[PDB]
Amino acid sequence: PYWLFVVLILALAGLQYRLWVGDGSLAQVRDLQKQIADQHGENERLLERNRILEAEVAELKKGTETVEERARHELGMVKDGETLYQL
Amino acid sequence: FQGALYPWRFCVIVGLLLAMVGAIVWRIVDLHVSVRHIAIPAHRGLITDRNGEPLAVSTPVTTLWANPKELMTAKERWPQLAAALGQDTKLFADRIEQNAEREFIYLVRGLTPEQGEGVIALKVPGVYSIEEFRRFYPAGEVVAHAVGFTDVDDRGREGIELAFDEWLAGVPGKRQVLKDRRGRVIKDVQVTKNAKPGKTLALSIDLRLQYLAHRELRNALLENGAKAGSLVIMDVKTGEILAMTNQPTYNPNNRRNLQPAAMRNRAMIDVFEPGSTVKPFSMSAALASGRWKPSDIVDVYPGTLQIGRYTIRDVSRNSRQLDLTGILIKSSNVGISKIAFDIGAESIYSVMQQVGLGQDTGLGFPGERVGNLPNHRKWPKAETATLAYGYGLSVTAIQLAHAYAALANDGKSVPLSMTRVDRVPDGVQVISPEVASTVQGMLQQVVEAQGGVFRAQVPGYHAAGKSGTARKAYRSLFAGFAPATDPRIAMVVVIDEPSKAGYFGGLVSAPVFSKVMAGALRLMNVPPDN
Amino acid sequence: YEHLPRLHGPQRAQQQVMQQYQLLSQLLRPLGFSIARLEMSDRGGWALTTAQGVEIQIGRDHVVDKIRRFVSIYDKALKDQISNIARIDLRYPNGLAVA
Amino acid sequence: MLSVLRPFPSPLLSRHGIDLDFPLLAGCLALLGLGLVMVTSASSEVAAAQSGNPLYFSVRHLIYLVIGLISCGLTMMVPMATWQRWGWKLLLVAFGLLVLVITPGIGREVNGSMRWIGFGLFNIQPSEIAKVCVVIFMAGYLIRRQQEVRESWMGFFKPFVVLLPMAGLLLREPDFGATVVMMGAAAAMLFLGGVGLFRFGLMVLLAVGAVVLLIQTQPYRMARGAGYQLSQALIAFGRGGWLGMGLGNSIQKQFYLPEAHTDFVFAVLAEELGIVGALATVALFVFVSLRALYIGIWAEQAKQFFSAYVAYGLAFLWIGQFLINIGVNVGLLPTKGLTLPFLSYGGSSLVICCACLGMLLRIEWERRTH
Amino acid sequence: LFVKRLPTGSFLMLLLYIGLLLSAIAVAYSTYWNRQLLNSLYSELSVRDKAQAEWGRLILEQSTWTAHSRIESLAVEQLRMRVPDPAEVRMVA
Repeated sequence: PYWLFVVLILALAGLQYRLWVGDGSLAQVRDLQKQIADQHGENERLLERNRILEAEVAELKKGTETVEERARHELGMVKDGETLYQL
Repeated sequence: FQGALYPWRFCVIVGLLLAMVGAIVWRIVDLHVSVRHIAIPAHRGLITDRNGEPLAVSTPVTTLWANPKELMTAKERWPQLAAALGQDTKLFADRIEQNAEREFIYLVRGLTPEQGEGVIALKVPGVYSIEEFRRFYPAGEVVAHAVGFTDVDDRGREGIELAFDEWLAGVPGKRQVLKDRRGRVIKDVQVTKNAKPGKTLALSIDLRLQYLAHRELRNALLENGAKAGSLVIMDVKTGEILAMTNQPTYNPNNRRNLQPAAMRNRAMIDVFEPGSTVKPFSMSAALASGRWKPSDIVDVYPGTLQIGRYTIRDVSRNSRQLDLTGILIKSSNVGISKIAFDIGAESIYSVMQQVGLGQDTGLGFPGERVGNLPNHRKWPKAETATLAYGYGLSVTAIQLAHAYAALANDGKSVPLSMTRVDRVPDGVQVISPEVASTVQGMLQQVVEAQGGVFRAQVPGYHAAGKSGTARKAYRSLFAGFAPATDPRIAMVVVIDEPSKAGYFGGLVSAPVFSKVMAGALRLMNVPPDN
Repeated sequence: YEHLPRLHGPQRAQQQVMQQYQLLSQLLRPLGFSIARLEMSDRGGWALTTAQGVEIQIGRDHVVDKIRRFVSIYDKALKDQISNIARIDLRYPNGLAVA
Repeated sequence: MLSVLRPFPSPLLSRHGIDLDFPLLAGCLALLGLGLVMVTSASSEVAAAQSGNPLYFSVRHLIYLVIGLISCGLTMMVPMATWQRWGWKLLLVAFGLLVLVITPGIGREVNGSMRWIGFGLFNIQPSEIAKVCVVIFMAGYLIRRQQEVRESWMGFFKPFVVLLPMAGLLLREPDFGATVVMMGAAAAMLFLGGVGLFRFGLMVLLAVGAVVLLIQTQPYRMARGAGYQLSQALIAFGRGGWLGMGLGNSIQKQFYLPEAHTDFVFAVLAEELGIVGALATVALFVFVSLRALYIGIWAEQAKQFFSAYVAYGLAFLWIGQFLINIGVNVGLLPTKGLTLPFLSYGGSSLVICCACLGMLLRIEWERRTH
Repeated sequence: LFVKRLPTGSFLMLLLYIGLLLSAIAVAYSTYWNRQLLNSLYSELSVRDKAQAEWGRLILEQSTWTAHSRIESLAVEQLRMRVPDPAEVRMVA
């Protein structure tokens, strides 16, 4: 008998609530793990993109390939002989 | 307590224990009922055009961090730091004294990393330095008005950076540190909430189209000697804005002592009377309801009508009678006024409202104003002569461009949007498709015919449009859409009074229209139709 | 050794350029050109040279659909008169340059 | 070695099933579980710094808890006549363990005291075995007083033949809290044991004088700006509120309490579970102490006086320890070096506390059935 | 004198208390794990913001080297580029 059963049931329900849902739960642990994985993937993508842009800047400091590519892409120009095909 | 050999002693002991426990309880609940949170700033979102070119990046800068409590222990070092910081010693001293009780103040904001660290290393009177983010606009002057600046706090202040301030300025985080009485962070322990970085924003502007439009408008302003100008390029199908330029444009990152006109967005605050450019909508409404045949002849002679104290005069009155196509070609006003007389002006107001004239724009820009479209239960002759004619109706450049795009979309009024629209919105069919097609072909003819508009012909593309002039001092307006059988881009050109050129739209704005729209269609890969 | 197509590119992108070569060969075999070389500047530009001497230039990003646009343009418009063609540029949003 | 145990009959292996005192067992089990939970919560960060395993102290405390429950069962097997006849040997072994602690060759050094023995994996603190042995010997002396010469002057100093040297040697290494708890247990046992008021006052005043005399020239080891912790622990009670911030969500334990799992467990408990949690724990401690006193009252009713005095001694050990530790965490007292009976992490403290609980349950059973 | 008896639901109460202890230990360890994961995510976001700061610096450095005016001038004057005429360009489909 005793009210200890009621007290233990209430405490167990409250602690299971705080354990499975809410702040500091296992659900938030899974969230944060998913966020860690997503942010790590984003970090790899960003650190590759930064290297690519750094190399592009370095070639800009001495080369003309980037200028040619940008002129072809944005401005739509074309070298001698032309014969531009569009669709 | 009765069972003990000495109940008195047990009672005394229990009472003493309860008294001590009562003292403990009193000190716990009756008396009781460092570590500080510091925010983690969030990386501002990147603004990019519809293709991928960045328009607003968050480059880093090194900002010197000042703790006044440390400077009051090294006051003797104040002149030495002030010499490198480029301020008077008295100014530094009085600023610190005014900020005596404060825990954190700023010395400078945008000092470069390679010299701010040198400044904080050469002199060390407890001064710190942080590498914070500040807005940089690689496009710069071209998109200055569409992509507005941010203040020194790095929040929106004008343009799309305050229109989309919530979307870009991510939610900052919080964390707990060991800060003593002086304020030095002993250790970093726990982050109670991580900072949410800003979400990258993609605009509808085509930076190639924006560059071309800005260059053409700059040439128009320089050779034509006009005071100001505007030019909005739109995609009819998706209803978005492909370009927006205002030649008085400023530099959004080097904002040292900029006049307002330089920072004014002359496409959504500068309102004007559309004049002749609004006639196609009025006559389309006449076609829709009044059963007015496009080939019908209207007696425009003598080209001057008297209505009380109001008089309507045409630019040319040599033609005795003109059809609707002749009315638009000659920019006749008496004919369209008589047509509006023969029809209901309530339908005129409805058709002008449903296309977005002076009602509102979905842009929601901070620096934005709406036009005035008068509404009345009854329409007198003077009111409809000032309403169907753009002589009392006020609209902005963006509203006129949106209306012309809707007219070019076979009457499908697509809502305005600056963000890159991925799927075509349904919109609303303001104009019946056959009436819209007739008006599109007629606006093709007016710029094709030998009338007052011939310079607007796009080389290789059989363009369309109408030229009009405001009087509040003349303002040159020209809106139109280039592709005939399948319009793809509709745009408006607005420029203020030209000092060394005629104020007629077909002479001072039609060449600009043709020049920018030729490249605009070339980079949009639309097949020619001429 | 010389018969095999030589692979060029950044030191740490040597694995990526191999997969790109596999994809390009798979998407280019029906068109008749045989890959002789493939170079990558660290920028991300892709240079393709065939056995017949004609060269294809592809910029960074959107290679997967730029190559498909090249396939379409060649196989329905450019499939004839390839002898004079010695330089092909794909660095356009949708267009193609022939030389 | 198991001949001293009596599995039949016993509070668990009785013919009537299991017949121990449920209120005391429930209170002590609630305290033990709350102690395990609070040790885990407060010791997460503390153990993370020392070893890579966050559950270092929590797993050690769980192992000590299982060992303590086993020890409680073993003690509840043990009859009280064996304690009565073994008191002298227990006193001698407590003396020996404490002296061996004093020796630097086997005792391990701490920041401000040497009150442990290595024993490899598991530590032993004889400062609590000494308290229990003093309680048992004092009960034996109290029952012998009623049978030997009345008010004999030779028997007046008999407690101080043991209480004074043990107090002095427990002060030898800095353990003032344990000495005060042991002396409080002895003095209160005697007050409840029938010692005359004038005689008891003389004993207590001479004991206090002897202790304040012996507190001098006792450094940590001989032959065979610290207020920030308390200041930031007092903040925990205020910031916990009437309803606490929950398990593990404590804050002061992460910066200002490296002893959040040993000494300041009550501050962490009152911050995580709030002022209502602190009041509930205080009520639990008071109920368990008063139950251990009423068990002695009942054993006194059944004319089993040694059991009555042993229960008084154990109840007063618990009273002194928990009162001093709480009044130090709440700031009333300055004696830093003490741990809570059940909630604190202490290894040998938990085993000895469970043995005391078993002894009290044995007293309760024996006062009913033989 | 007499004998006592444990409550009828002794085993059920013991199981409930064991479950309560396990739940409380799990709550404490879950809160600690969440705080550790918050610290790890802060480190990851700091790395991301460092990478984005470097990218912004690289973009600012490229901006002086890349602009419509400069690119057009280099294409025309140096690379001898030309804008194709609408008639010159052969369009497909």
